[PDB]
Amino acid sequence: GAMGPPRFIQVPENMSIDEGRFCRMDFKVSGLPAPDVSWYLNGRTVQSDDLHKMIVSEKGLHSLIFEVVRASDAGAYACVAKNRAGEATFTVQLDVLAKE
Repeated sequence: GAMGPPRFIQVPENMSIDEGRFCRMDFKVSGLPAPDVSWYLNGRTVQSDDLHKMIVSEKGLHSLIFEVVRASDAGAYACVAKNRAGEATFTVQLDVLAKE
């Protein structure tokens, strides 16, 4: 039937995580058709990998995971969601608590 752009629903708060733990971020996302999504940190891009996993449910929930976080991963993360009808953009901070 009808379709439309991605929009805001819910974003995570500024996290603070002990060095070497598992952690995750979870962004609710609602647009039709299902948007393409890209990621950033401090003004440059972030690709996915085996420790930096990226998945999105058809139920409208995008997840961004850290298998083993390190002090160099700290900063302002962002992402952008795009479909044929429009664009939306989201931001969060990560304060990685070192153990030196």
